[PDB]
Formats: sequence, structure tokens, C-alpha cells
Amino acid sequence: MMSGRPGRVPLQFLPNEARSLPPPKLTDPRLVYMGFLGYCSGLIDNAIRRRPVVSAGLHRQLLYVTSFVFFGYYLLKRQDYMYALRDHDMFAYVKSHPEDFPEKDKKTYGEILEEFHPVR
Amino acid sequence: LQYGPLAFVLGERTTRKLTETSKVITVDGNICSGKGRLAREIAEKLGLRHFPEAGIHYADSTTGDGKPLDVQLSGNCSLEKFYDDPKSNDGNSYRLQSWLYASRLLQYADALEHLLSTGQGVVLERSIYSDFVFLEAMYRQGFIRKQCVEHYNEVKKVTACEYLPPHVVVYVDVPVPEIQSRIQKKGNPHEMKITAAYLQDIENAYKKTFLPEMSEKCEVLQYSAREAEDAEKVVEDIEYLKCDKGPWPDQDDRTFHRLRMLVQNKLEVLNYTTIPVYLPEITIGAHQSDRVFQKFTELPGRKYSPGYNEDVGDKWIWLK
Amino acid sequence: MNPIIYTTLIMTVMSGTMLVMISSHWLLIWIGFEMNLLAMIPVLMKNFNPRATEAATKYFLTQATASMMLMMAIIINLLYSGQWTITKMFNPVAMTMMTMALAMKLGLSPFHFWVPEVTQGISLQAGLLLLTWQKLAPLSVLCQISQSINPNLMLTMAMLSILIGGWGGLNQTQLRKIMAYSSIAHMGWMTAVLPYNTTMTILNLLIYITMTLAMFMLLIHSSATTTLSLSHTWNKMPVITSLMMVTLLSMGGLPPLSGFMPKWMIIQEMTKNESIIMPTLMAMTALLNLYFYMRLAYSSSLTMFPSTNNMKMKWQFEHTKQMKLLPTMIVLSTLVLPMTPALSSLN
Amino acid sequence: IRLQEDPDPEDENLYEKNPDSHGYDKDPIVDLWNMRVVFFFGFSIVLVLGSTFVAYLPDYRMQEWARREAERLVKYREANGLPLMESNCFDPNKIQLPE
Amino acid sequence: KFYIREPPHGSPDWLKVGLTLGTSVFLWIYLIKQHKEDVLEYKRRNGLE
Amino acid sequence: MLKIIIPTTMLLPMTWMSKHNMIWINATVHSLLISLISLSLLNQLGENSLNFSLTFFSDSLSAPLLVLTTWLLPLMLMASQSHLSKETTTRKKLYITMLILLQLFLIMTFTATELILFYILFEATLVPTLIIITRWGNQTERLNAGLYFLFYTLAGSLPLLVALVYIQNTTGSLNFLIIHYWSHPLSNSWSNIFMWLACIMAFMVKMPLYGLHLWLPKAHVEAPIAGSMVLAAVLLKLGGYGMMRITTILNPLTNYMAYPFLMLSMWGMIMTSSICLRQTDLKSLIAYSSVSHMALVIVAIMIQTPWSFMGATALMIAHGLTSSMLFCLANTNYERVHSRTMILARGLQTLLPLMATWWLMASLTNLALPPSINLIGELFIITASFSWSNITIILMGMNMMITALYSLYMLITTQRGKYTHHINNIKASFTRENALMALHILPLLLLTLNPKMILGPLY
Ligand SMILES: Nc1nc2c(ncn2[C@@H]2O[C@H](COP(=O)(O)OP(=O)(O)OP(=O)(O)O)[C@@H](O)[C@H]2O)c(=O)[nH]1
Ligand SMILES: [Mg+2]
Repeated sequence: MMSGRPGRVPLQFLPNEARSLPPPKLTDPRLVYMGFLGYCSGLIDNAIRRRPVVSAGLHRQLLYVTSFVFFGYYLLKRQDYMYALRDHDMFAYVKSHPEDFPEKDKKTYGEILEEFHPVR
Repeated sequence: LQYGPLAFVLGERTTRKLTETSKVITVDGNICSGKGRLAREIAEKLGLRHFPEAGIHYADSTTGDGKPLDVQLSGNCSLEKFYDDPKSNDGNSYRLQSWLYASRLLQYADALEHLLSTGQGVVLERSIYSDFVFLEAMYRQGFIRKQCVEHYNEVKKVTACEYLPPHVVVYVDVPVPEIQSRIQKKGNPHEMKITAAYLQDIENAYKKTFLPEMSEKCEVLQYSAREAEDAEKVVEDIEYLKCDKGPWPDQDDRTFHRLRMLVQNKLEVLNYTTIPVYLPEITIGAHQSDRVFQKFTELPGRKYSPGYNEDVGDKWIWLK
Repeated sequence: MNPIIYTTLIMTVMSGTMLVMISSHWLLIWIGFEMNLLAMIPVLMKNFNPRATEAATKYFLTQATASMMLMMAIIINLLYSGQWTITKMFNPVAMTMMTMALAMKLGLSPFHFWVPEVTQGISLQAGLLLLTWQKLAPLSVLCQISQSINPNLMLTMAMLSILIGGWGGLNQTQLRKIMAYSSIAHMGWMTAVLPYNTTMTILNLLIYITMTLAMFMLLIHSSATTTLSLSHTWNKMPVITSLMMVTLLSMGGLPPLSGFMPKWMIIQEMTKNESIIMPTLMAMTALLNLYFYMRLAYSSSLTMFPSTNNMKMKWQFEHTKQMKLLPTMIVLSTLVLPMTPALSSLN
Repeated sequence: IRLQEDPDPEDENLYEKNPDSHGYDKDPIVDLWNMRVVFFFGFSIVLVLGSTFVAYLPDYRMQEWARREAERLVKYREANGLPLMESNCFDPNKIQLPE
Repeated sequence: KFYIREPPHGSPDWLKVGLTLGTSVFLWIYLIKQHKEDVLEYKRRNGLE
Repeated sequence: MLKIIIPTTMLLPMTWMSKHNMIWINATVHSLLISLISLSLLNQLGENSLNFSLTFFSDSLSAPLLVLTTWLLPLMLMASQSHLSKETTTRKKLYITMLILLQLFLIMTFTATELILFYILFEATLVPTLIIITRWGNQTERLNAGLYFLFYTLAGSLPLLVALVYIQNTTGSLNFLIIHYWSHPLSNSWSNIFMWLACIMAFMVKMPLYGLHLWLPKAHVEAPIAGSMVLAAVLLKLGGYGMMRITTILNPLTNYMAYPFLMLSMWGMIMTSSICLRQTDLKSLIAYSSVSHMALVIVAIMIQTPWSFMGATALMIAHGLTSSMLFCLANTNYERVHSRTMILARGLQTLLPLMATWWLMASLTNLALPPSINLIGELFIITASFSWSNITIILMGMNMMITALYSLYMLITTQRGKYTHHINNIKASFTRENALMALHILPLLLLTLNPKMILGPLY
């Protein structure tokens, strides 16, 4: 779908047109879940390595957390930019092809005859 | 920096440590044959490391604080019980036989570790290669079930294959009556119950399986009790051996690296001593397994990992 | 092997795969497959036993036959278009030849027989490499030529892969063969949505590689290759078996775990194309994989099998080496379902 | 021996060491406090205060409002001769039938 | 001490501890500064401010 | 819903960070506190639903179910801590964690505004439930029970997943409100017939429908007591709640698609009530009685009347409470004689008088004695069925007769007659067990004073 999109330069995680969108907030629920994933990784690291799972290596658990949040922020930016691109192309295509997307003639339920099915 | 690929890559080679006296010597013989004296003076005068014979608590000695643990948590077998009721229904005969073979595997790994890491030779009292003598002796006396020697053969075949045999196999030759008189001399009441048939079976296994089969991959040095007291003569014959048999001559740094990798990893050394072959003498039920494991975990310094046990005096858990 | 030589051979395997994924020219793609196979054969024979030698020989035979068929497909395509660029194939029989060659390289069902035997015959590290890294190059080629594949051929092979992976894995007590049959089923799941959405293929591949890495690293940590040997692991390191159970539940696609994401996304994308019978068949068939995963979980963590007396020795010892990124692989393979909309980053 | 297994242990009677056992814990103090927190938070709070909270919940379903509306409508319809309820729920002027 | 053999993890790896703390602080600082400049870039591209 | 969900999530850190001997105290105290908070969801509106956010909403159907779940958690904790007294601290914390995870999943399942989110949350309940059954069950039969429960549920659920994503692709939304307001009549075609079957069969096997029920005796019998409590009390109700939600897109196809299911449940309530008359396992008898009440719920949902839906809601609530009470009562005797055989321990009223009183109350509620809410639900469903067809009164009257017979038969065989001579270990009832029965029975009877709280949104 999006592979051969025009202007799509290779090996570029965020293109420069993404800087027009709002960056994700720092307390973004998805970013906080990223940090939680890092914290779980640190706890499981203590468990497998046979260390006290909660209080051993606070620097290591902390680094797990911050690296997970660091990757999550950029992942969120790229995801949001891809969805913005999707909506951008969809609206452009609906605009360029009005015949494929007609203006449906709206009618009220007072003139629309819906069939009644009794429950009995 | 534990010896790994990165250490071996830069400059860690073992041939540059190997020398003429960088040999592993195993002293052997029946019970009360006096291997202790021969081995200890051999090590002291040839400048090697002595390893006292691998007991029930050898593993307890090489881990933790080096003190023996309760028989319930380590061993779960007795030698006095074997000397009192060798044909008991507990399976204690083969449970003991497997535990001390595993201890011998651990000790052979530990001795090869010292040799390949420092270059110094070692001397051992018995080894994995002469552990089967007692198994066959017990079998002829009808202690172990035939099922229980097939399992022993399986474990020995899949574990001992990975290691290099001793350079020198020194054997002390004592007749059965003299061994019997020495057992009656030292006064151990459990040793006092050892029948002459058991000792004769042990000597026969030595003479007809052990000594001949070492003769094709190592140099075997036999002394009776008279020539075993002259350690000077024994080490003189040790120094006169060519040692051009076996796999030791055709060893290069590539194979020594793999051997050091296996030998330093104790969990890989003992891997196959716990194969899922369910024999009543050594199978542990799930309830007993779980309970005994929890009681082991409750030991001081045994719960988390060395250096992470605050209850034993370990600091900086939160920065490690 | 020499550590430098083993590192070089690993790097050559990855560089063959990268050559496959970065080339626009069919000859260079074929070169990448050749280089990957050449460097891969020695890592299979690292331990060198007759099982390892036979595994390497069967692997070589299948991969070389597939490579020759791929070259023939390239030559037929050039014969009719004069084109070397990897793009839609201009000839239908060349396309069929290429599809069969790529499926044989992947190990899809009609060409699946090599996967269980080779996985059993090699070590767990070799199997980890075999079932994770070796899927990248053929799948990337397939994603590049997806617009010209015959959907009937591809969907047939994918459905057969799911069925055979489910059935074959039902009979296994060997962990490596169980992994191989699970891999066959997951390859079928990947290749079913390939005609419709290659992004779904990439997503499923990433999730499967995460789970397979976690499971193989847990097996290496356990030193277990049979179901009974794994049944002793609770009495040594119960954390490993509980983590393995949650990973197996993820492999079964049970919500709310990460393994449910690829199935759910693929079913959605297929129903978007008026494909309803095939997704229902696929989801129903995956219950076999879940059945033998649950059998493994029963024997490993949810119940306690008899231990041995010699296990008390292992209690006093730690691991000499530690599996890299295993905690991350475990968390990623189980806990990432709330992050699903991030899949659009793969667009 | 068929395997090394512990014999099945006998069940412990909480009353034997603690005649005053409430059945929560082998330690008498935590057993007592378990009983206390269970009874307080269950009966004193969730049951009594919860039942009172549900009993005095503000108008549920707006039934009183519906009754007052119905009373006003009944008064207006009866005082003016209008039917108390029409069969047509919706006015037939905002309905356009097809034919 | 208590153990016969010296535990590999008997004392903190001070170089590794310092590296871990430093790389985490840098990651946080870099993330905060990137978000600040990203909000700024969004506001000026979109004419918000 | 976050003021309910987040405290429940906070049970896990609190459980894992508490002392080894404060585990049960802390979990019980704070789960009761969460149940107190869940009561505020019973303030409902006549017409609209409580639409908190885009992702969670509450109405008169789901609020009593949420209260039932939050109430069941502490009773679970009191029931478990006896048989898990010899367990390790970590394993007790894992059991509590499983129970908390189950409660959290159930809470989000009953409030999910979207159908696919409901699907994932309702499928997530399998994992802690399966773990509980297979890890902490007592017999070798727990493994086969776990397999049956898992694969029955999944064979039901996967076609539902396919149908849900198809509906989202064709309609554009799986949002409950949008689904209701944009409802299209379902035409008569094979496509729509199989869409109906896919939308219905998962909830059918969950309830369970007679003929698809063979997992339930295994699972409810082999599970530990807390597992049986949840399986009978809240997990069966997932099928009824989901069926009530999803039947709004299945009309008028439900008019004739329900005939095989109506026949199956109307006859299978008779069949399973008769099975109870001959069950030699007490826990199995209690498990088999759930099938009949759930068959009544199936009929009520399938005939699609306001009275039928009111009765089905009330019956689900009442059955949850009563079945959990009965399982606890059987478990108290099991913990004394270490057996589920019913004629093993007879004449228990002359040894445990107040426990015999608890047994009589539980039997009376299972009898649907008026004015209990069991009777209210059953009677409403019976009246709606009588309107549906008068001949339904034969089968439903037969069922209530047989239900009376087996309930009172269980009471008589366990409590009455002469005590067993060689059973000399029937210790006096602990305060904990009596409190468990009291906390089962008191809210059941209090609901009779305010029956509209459990009559659903059609009240
Ligand atoms: N069952 C059994 N006992 C063994 C085994 N290896 C050593 N022992 C016992 O270990 C004990 C220690 O004495 P030994 O090492 O045999 O002899 P010793 O008294 O030191 O005398 P020397 O052999 O002359 O040094 C004896 O009771 C042996 O029977 C074995 O593999 N099996
Ligand atoms: Mg000795």
C-alpha cells in the first residue's frame, strides 16, 4: 500500500513532513505503558538473573525504563505520522474522485418506510 | 573477565602454559590400599595440586562457604548405611553410587579447570574412569538392579566422553587379605562389615577392566604396597614416561578452548547426571522434590545468587 | 570452531540475508541466497555428530534445489522481459517456479519435511538461527513480488502449512521438532495474508521471531531438548518454567497476550477482502498448536513431574553465561498487545 | 520404594493449639485481626452502609417524575375531552407514507 | 567473607554503574529537549505561535 | 470506570509488597473496599446509559454484574486461605494475583463499549481461570478439565471473532451505542444464518447450552473452591450478558434461529435436573444444577421480551450468589472428610447445627422459594415463555418440580438421617466458614427489598 508512495525516501524513520503534527505528550498513556514494559523487563531481568526482583540494580531497572520510553516516543511519532498520511491520502482521493463518492440524498424516518418485525 | 570467546580471541591460549609436568595423575587401588599417601607425596614432590577423593559433600565444599550441607539437601545417601544394610529397599546403594559419581564428575571438571587455566598439573585419588569398579562390585554382590547399571552406563557414556583421560594412571596393588587386615586395623565398624567378596570384586574390576583399558590411552604405573611407599621411585617412573598415547598429544588451542568452555560451566558438566530415566533408587517424588528444594533455598547465602544475599553480609544490592 | 571464524560465518549469513533485502537485481538476490547457504552450512555442523551431518546434508539439498529453481525462474523472466529488476514477474510459469522455490526455502507444507529433521539434528543455538533469521530473505522477496503471486497457490501452501504444523506437532516429545512444527504453522499464518497485506506479514514475522527467540533462549537456559528433561526444570529454576508457560500461551494466540495480535490483524485484513471461510479454518486449526503448547505447559509449569536425586547437585550452581535480551524478548512476546496501533509504523 | 516420596501428612486442627481459633490463621493474633477486619468491613460497612446508600439512592429510572408527568397529562386530557392516549405514537403529519 | 570463592557480583561494577546512570540521564535530557523543540517546530509550522 | 479499575490494579502491588502473614488481611480489606465503591454504579438512569468515556460505559444490565464480581473477590479470598495455608508465600501471592487479574478482566469486560474490546477482555478471563484450575486443583482430573474448558470456549469464540471483524468491516463500527442506533434488520439467507450462528455460539457454549455443557461438570468439580465460585457465579454470566448485548443486531433472524436452542435448553433443563437426582458427587450435583438455571436464562434471552430479559438478569444474579454459596457449603464438608462423595458424611445437622441452617437457606434459594430473587427471575421467565407459547408451562413446571426434588434430596442426604459412625473428625464450624455463608446469604435476601437493582435495563 504505502511502499511506492511518491516522495517516500528510503530508510527514513520520520520524514520531515512529520514535524507538522503535534508531538505526543510526555504523559501519553502509550508512552507510560512503554515505560511500564521497561519496568517489567527490569523485574524479569532480576528474576532470571536470580537477584531480588524489586530492589536489586536500581540503575539497571531505571535504564530499562528510560530506554523503553525513549524508543516509545519515536515509535508514537512515526505511528501518528503514518495515520496522518493515511487520512491525508484518503481525503485527497475522495476530493479528486467526486464521482466515486457521491453526495447521498438524506431522508428522514418519517418518509423512509422501515419494515416492522413483531416480537411475539 | 571469565574465560570466554573474547578472552581466547585476544591472547588467552593454554599451550603457552602447558609444560612437561602439566599432567593429570590419578592414583587408584582397592579400599585401604593407601592411595592417600602415594597421591599426597606425589603432588608435594612433583609440585602438583592434590585433590582428596570426591566424597558426598565435595560439591558442598566447592560452592557456598565450603562447608558440608545436611545429607537431606546434598547427597541424600550414606556410606555407613551402605556398609550396614547394602541390600536395603531404599535404593541407597545406587543413590549413593550415582551421587558420588556426580561428585567425581564435578571434581574432574574442577581439576581440568585448574590445569587448563593455570598450567599446573593435578593428582587425583580415583576418578570417573574408576568409579565403575564399585558399581560392578555391588552388582556381582547383587545390590543394584540390572536396570540400575544400564542407567549408570548411560550417564557415564554421555558425560565422561567429553573429557581427556589422565596422563598417568598409578595403581597401588594390595591383596584382599591385607586390605582386610587394614580395615580391621583402622577400626571403622561400618568398614568392618565389608565382605571379602566385595573387595575381591573390586580388585577384579580393577585388574580386568580398569587397568587394561587405561593402557591404550594413558601410561599405567602399577606398584604393590612395598614399592608404593617409595614415592621417589614412583615419581621417577612418572618422569620417565613418554606419554605418546591417547588424545593429549593431539591437542591444540582450538580444542583446549572448547574444553575450558565446557569445564568452567558447572551446569553443563552435570547436565546429563539428571537425565529423565526413572529408577526408584534415584527418582524423587514431586512433593519431596518441592519441599527439599524449598529447604535448600532457605539456606543462608543460597537464595538469590553469590553477592546478592544481604542476610549473609552482602552490600550494594541496589547498584548491582 | 574458532570464535573469530564463527563470528565471520554468522556475519556472512546475515550479510547474505541483507544482500537479498537490499538488491534491486535478481542476480544479486540469488547471490545473497547463495552466500547465506554457504555460510549457514558450517554453523549447522558446529557440534559435528552424524545427526548434525545429516541435518546439514538435508538442509543443503533442499536449499540448493530451491536456489536452482529460483535461478531458472529468473532466467525465464529475463527470457520474456529482458528485466533483471525485482518487480512483478512478467511470466506466469516463471512466477510459479519462483513461488515454489521460495516456499521450499521457507519450508512451507508441501516442502516442509526438512524443517523438523534439520531442527532436531542441530543444536538449540543453530535451531534458533534456523527458525528466526532464515525466514527473512525469502519472505522479503515474497513481499517484493507479492503483486504477481498466484493467490490460489500461496493460500493453498499456507493452509497446508497451518494444518501440517498443527498435526505434526501433536505427536512430538522432542522440543526441537515441536518448535519446527510450530514454525511451519506460523509460516503458514504469515504467507496466508501475503497476497492481501505485506505489512501484516511483517508484523506476524516480528511477533513470531520474538516468541521463538524467547522460547529457544529459555530452552538453552534450561538445557532441555525433550519434554521430560524440561519437566525437571521446575525443580531447578521455576521462574524459567513459569515464563515459558506464559510464552507458550502467547504462542497459542491467547488474549490478552502478544501472540493474539498477528492472528487478529490477519483475520481482520482477510475479512476485508471477502475472505471468511479461510480465516475461520485457520483460527480453528491453530487450536492444535495451542493443544500441544498446553501439553508442554502442563508437563513444565502447571504441574510438577518427578525429579532426580542428582538434581540437588545442580542447586548449588549458577549459569556461567546469561542469555542476551531474554527479559526484553519475554516482555515483548507477552505484553505488547495494548501497543497494536503502532503496527502502522511498518507501513 | 518405587520413588523417593514424602508420606501424605495429617491435617492440622486449628483448634488443637488455639481453642479460640476463628479459622483464619494459625497465629492467634493475625487470626483474630483477620476475623475483625472481615466482620467490620463486610457487615458494618459494605452491608449496612452499602444497603443504606442503595436505599437512599436519588431517583432511579425517574419514576416519580414519570408519575407526575402522567398526572399532569391525565388531568389535561380528561379536562378537555381528549383521549387519554392516542394509538399513533407519532403525529401522522410528519410521516410521509410511500404511495 | 562468607563465600569461599570470590563472587563475580560481589562489589558493584563502578564503571558499569556510572555508565548506566549517565546514559539514562542523557536519554532523559535528550528526550525532553527533543519534545520541547518538536512542540516549537509544530507551533511554528502550523502558525499556532 | 477508572475509580474502580485502578484500585483493583493496585491490589497486585499491595499483594506482592505486603508481609507474608498480612496477605489475606490486606487483600480482603481492600477488595471489600473496592466492592463498596462499585455500588455507586447502581445509580442508573431510566433511558440512557452511564457513558463515562469512549471506552467504558455502564447500564442496569452490567452494574449488578460488576457488583457481583467485586463482591465475589473477598469471599473467594476467605474460601481459599484454608486449603492454601501450607503453600509458599510466593505461590499464595500468585494465587491472589490470578484472582485479582480475573476480577480486573471481568470488570473491564462488563463495561467495554466496543464489541472487540469486550471479546478480548472476555477471552482474557480464560488465562487466570485455566491457571487456577490446572495449577491449584486437587485431582489428576483437573488437567483434562482445563483442556475441556479451554477448547470448548475457544471453539466457540474464534468464529465470533471472525463475525465481529466482518461486522466492523461492513457496518463501520463495533460500538455498542452505534450498533443499537444504526440497527439493520437481518435478512433470511445462508450468509446471515451463519453470521447469526457465529455471533451466538460462543455465548451459547459459555452459558452453557445443553449439549455443549460437558466441560462444566469437569471444570466446576476439579477446580479449587475459589475457581468453582467464580466459574459458577460470574463466568457463566458472560454468555448471557454477551448474548443480551449482541441480539440487537440479529433480528428478525432470531425468530426462527432460536428454535433449536430453545428446544435444546427447554428439554436439557429437564435432562440436567434429572441428572442431579442421581449424582453421587456433591460438587458434581451442584455443578449440574447450574445448567438448568442457565437453560432458563437461554430461553429468556432467545424469546426477546422485556419480561424475559428482566427475568434473565435477576436469575443470573441470584444463581451467581446461590451457586457460589452451595459450592462453599460443599467445600466445608470436603475440607473435613477429604471427599466429594455425598453419602459419605450423613446426618450432619446433629454435628453442625448452624451449618445445617446455612444449608437449608441455600437449598431454599436454589428451590426458588418466593419472594427470593431466584423466584422472581424464574417466574418472570416462565410468564414470558407462557406468552411465547402456552405449552411451555408443562416443561417449566416439570423443571421446577424436579429442582425442588433434587435440592431437598441433597439437603436430606447430607444434613439429615444418622451421622456416619466412623467419621470422628467433624470439627466445629469456624467463624470464617459461618461468615462466608452469611456474606453469601444476607445480600441475597436484602435484594428482595429492592428487586429493581437486578432487573436489568428493561425494568
Ligand atoms: N559405594 C562406594 N563407596 C565408595 C566409592 N568410592 C569410594 N568409596 C568409599 O570411600 C571410602 C573411603 O576409603 P577409600 O578411599 O576406599 O580408602 P582409604 O581408607 O582412603 O585407603 P587407600 O585406598 O589406601 O587410600 C571407602 O569406604 C570406600 O568404599 C564408590 O564409588 N562407591
Ligand atoms: Mg581415596
